[PDB]
Amino acid sequence: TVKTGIAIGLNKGKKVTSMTPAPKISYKKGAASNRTKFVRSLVREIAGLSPYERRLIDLIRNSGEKRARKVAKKRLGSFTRAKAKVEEMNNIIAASRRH
Amino acid sequence: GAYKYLEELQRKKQSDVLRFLQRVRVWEYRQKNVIHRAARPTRPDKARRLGYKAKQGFVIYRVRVRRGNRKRPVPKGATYGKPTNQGVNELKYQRSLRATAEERVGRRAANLRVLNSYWVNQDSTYKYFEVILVDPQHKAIRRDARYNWICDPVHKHREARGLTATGKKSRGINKGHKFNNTKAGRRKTWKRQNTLSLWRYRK
Amino acid sequence: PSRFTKTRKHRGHVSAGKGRIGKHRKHPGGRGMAGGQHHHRINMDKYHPGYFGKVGMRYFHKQQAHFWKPVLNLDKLWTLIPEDKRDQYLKSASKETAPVIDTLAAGYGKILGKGRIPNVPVIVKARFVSKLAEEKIRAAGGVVELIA
Amino acid sequence: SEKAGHQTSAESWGTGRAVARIPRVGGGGTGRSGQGAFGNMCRGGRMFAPTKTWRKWNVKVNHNEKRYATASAIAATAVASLVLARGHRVEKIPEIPLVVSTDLESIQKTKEAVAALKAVGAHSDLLKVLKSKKLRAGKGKYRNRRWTQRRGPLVVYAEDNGIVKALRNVPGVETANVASLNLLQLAPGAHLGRFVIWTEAAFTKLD
Amino acid sequence: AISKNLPILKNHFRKHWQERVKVHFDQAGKKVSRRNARATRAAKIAPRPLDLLRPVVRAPTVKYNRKVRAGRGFTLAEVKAAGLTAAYARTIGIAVDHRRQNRNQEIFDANVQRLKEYQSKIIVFPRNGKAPEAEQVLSAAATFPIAQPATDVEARAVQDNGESAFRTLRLARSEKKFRGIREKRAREKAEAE
RNA sequence: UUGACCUCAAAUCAGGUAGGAGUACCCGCUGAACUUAAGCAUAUCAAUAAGCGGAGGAAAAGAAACCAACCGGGAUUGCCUUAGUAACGGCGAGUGAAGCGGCAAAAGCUCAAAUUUGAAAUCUGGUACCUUCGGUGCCCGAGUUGUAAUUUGGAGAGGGCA
RNA sequence: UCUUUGUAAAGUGCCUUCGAAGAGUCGAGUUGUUUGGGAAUGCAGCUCUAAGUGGGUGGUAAAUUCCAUCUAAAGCUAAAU
RNA sequence: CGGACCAAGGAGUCUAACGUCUAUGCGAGUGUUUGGGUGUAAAACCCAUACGCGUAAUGAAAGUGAACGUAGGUUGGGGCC
Repeated sequence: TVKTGIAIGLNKGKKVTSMTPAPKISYKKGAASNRTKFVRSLVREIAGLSPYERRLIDLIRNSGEKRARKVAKKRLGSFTRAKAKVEEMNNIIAASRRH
Repeated sequence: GAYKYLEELQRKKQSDVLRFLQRVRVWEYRQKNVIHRAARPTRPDKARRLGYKAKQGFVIYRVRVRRGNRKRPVPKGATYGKPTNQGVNELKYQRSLRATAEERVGRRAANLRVLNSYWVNQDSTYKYFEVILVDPQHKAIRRDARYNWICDPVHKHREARGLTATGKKSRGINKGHKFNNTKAGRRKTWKRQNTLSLWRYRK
Repeated sequence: PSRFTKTRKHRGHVSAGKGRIGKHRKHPGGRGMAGGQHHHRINMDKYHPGYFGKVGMRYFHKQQAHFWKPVLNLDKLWTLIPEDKRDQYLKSASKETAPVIDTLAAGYGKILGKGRIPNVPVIVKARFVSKLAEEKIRAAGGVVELIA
Repeated sequence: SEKAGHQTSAESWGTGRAVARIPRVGGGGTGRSGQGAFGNMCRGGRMFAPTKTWRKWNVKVNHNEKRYATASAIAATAVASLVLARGHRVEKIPEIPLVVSTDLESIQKTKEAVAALKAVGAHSDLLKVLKSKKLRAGKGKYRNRRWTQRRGPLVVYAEDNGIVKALRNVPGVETANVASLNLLQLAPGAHLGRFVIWTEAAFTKLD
Repeated sequence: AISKNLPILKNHFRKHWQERVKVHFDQAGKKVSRRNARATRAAKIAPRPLDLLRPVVRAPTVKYNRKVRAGRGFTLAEVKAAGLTAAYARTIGIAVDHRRQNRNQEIFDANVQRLKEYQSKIIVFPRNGKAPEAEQVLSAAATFPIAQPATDVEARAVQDNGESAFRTLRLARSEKKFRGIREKRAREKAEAE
């Protein structure tokens, strides 16, 4: 987004011509690679399932997703991680019930 | 590449396969000594990524440290002083149990340099750490200049000064605004900020 | 120096300028700002009113770079153009050849309007400006554009 | 030393012992036992207000003040009254300021350097030094300040060619660059009118 | 303790500050030692200019963005645009920085013409053969002074349009302040038909 | 029965190494109280003294999970400033940074995560010799639960094309 | 001098496949200490315990939505001090 | 109450931040001495960039921000005409 040339506002600052340079390889540390997705899929197959994650799966299928998100926030750190884990629990429930 | 599989497998600590391995190995390390020698690591993935190469001159010990707080060693629970210091229980040791683990191992093997350490197991009473050590006078470490930095005479007893990763964590040595008291050491900053630097022509 | 102090003039006199009755002690009224609400209340009410209390809201992590706004008044606006070109620019007030003033280059953020620039067209580059400063610049024939 | 008067473990005996309340050295049987310490009035105790390193030693002067006093000191060298009143032998100097040729600066030997100064009239002021070589009054003579003598002429040059070496061993003379003009040389003892021989190039660069 | 009409002096000396007074008597001694360290460094690495070449970067924050200064090192894009390897640039006395990125054309242009001037002004001694008789310029910073960028002509014409640039300041502050509530109003007016 | 492997021993085995001193400075741990608050309990003293452990000519830190909100800077350290400021505090006594700016000094990098798999290519030790702060030859071991080369995120690897 | 030293190393331009990056660790709760750090700055104990276009930070807690900036939980390193 | 007597030592000092007053230099600016160059060498000399304080206040803050006039009128006002 271009600036405004004035000292205050949404886009306060001098007009400059950028380059949009070559992106760094970092900013991609959490990028999922093909072998790493393969390893995590195999590890999920052989680890079985966690005791709180067993509780989370029966909380999804019986007591509600809002209740399970409440429990997963009590288990993990915050709702940014509770929502990720409940979505992961929803995916592996749907994977267990498909085919 | 098996260590890629080993790392994600060992992250699943509440998995049934590794909880059973936790249950068996917590008994085995209980029955052994407090400080003993491990001939090969039980987490070779963690050893490789912490610096352990499986060549002679690299030593692995295993150590248990009693968990919990640090009771103040005052007689009969009485701390003679102001009421803010009267607490005896609920007092927490500033170094981690990893740092205590490396300290006791480094005293046992005073001839070896503590490279790193890592958590392997725990119970109610003990926490178990496999501590990586090197022989600084072994010729495989004095040669092969990737690892000959640790036989330099400033790196001896680095675990007793806080130079290892547990010590670097416990001293708060990180870049950030969260670590303004402890950037180059909290006492170095305290000297720098409490000295009255007076010049020849006074400012 | 030591020889021009009154300690040398107090040699011989018993209390050294401090009194027989009063008997100059270590800290007779307290230490520092001691008793500013109890026994130095009259001092802290007469000479420093406003000492005790939380006025205002707390501003966490203040950097003075955000509050960087030094002010240049209009009577000091023409100091910016140097004296080798100042007389050539005051005389022959020309709209086509107007002196530009990079006010930010010296380091004044905001131009204020304390008044009476000469009737010349002057180009003013600003980060901020006041209403009366612009009206007097408009009255002189100049223009204000904004820079950042 | 900050431990001086405090390498002692003297404790006051209190009252009830018919001696003063000063801290006294404990133990016994040494002569030092029972002796007062830890006070300015006591033998072996610390001084009152022990001298600290963080006392203001060097004094900041404004640069315009330093140049004002230097220009006043330079101007006082051109005054025939202030040079004579300061204690210099300029009764036979034909013109103040005494300006000599630039070839003085190229002098390599002290033997021709003294003959140059005697030729331009600084012979009496050079003889005023090395006849006044007196032993210093006081304790400072065994603090590497053993001999006092008067300060003779000053020789101001522009470009060095060997005159600073040639006048190093002559007593009382000092050689100063025309860039510097040290006020400690131009006004010794805060007294105006140092006898100064200028060279022609130093006089030209003084413009 | 509190006497007379005096300002409240917050003097922080209630600790044991006398144990930690550092008085710099060695200010003249360190300056001589620093010049001796510079002299023995130049004797060690003759005839290189004792410091690397630093870029012309723009200072951060709104207080100091009017002035350029010396950077830590040139970027990877700046050194590549000059036409030399970054490892090769380290060996020939150009400081290169791997975390500073290029997002300003005139700072990029000033830095690459600084690199073009540096490569034109230095020579690289051959690895084999007789090195040429070349004198040492002791200060690369004094060789390449940093000039402020060109802003405008000293005099120009007046563009009087009456657009009321104080009202431009007042309106831009207002539409910055009221953007979110107006967007929230424009949201609820859209989903309520 | 005989050979291993794994683990744990032993030996006045072969070769090594650690302790202790000093401790001014440094790295941590532990840790007060006098004091001040005109009392005193939070606070202050002070994240100090004492104690304990550990180094070196420096140590530590150190090439961002940084600062910032700028037209963005760019490892760490130190100094001048920030600043006695934002903030903390029976908001009392008092405590109290950091970014920027200028300067000094400036130096950057290395592993783990990839199969060399058309050849463990790596290393310690012994023995013999020589041109000995070591090298070569041979042998026994270590090592495939991974030692070398190649890569360290700024990138880098594979596959052609010149 | 080179039978030691070119069935050698290093870099540079395309295009394509990609791009592996550190776990009782981050983080959350609580406790104690510490900080200028104030719905909690750091550290530690206990309990829970991550993810991979992820995670941390952006000095008011929380939810939602972006943006910016880095790449932790592995390691070395002279000088200015 | 202290003092038998005598000799020596012996008690408002230094620093940081300032307040009033005075002196000096410069004066809408001022301050070189963090540092650099130079030096006869801890002296002296010279120097750039910032920064400090001042030239603008006010509000808790967002913010705003000082000529109707011969910079106003009245009264007194030294001195000058």
